[PDB]
Amino acid sequence: DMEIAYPITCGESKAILLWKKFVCPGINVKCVKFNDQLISPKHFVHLAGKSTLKDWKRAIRLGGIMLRKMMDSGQIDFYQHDKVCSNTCR
Ligand SMILES: [Zn+2]
Repeated sequence: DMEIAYPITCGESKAILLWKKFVCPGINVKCVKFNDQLISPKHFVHLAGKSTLKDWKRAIRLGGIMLRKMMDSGQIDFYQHDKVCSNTCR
């Protein structure tokens, strides 16, 4: 079908989050398309220059809002988070 996704940013860098690939705990999961390469949020954040924050969920933004908040709202949280979790996402 279609690849559900969301446009995201980090610093002045733009990328695309493939939502169904966004699986807990997300940090090292290849779910971000950046320059036609599928990479992890940790790598995207590093390349965007925000690794010094030590909080990828706050470094990445969706519509200007910290990804952390969109995740906490339940509207854009990890795919199938209620059943698939590492217990280290918090
Ligand atoms: Zn989790």
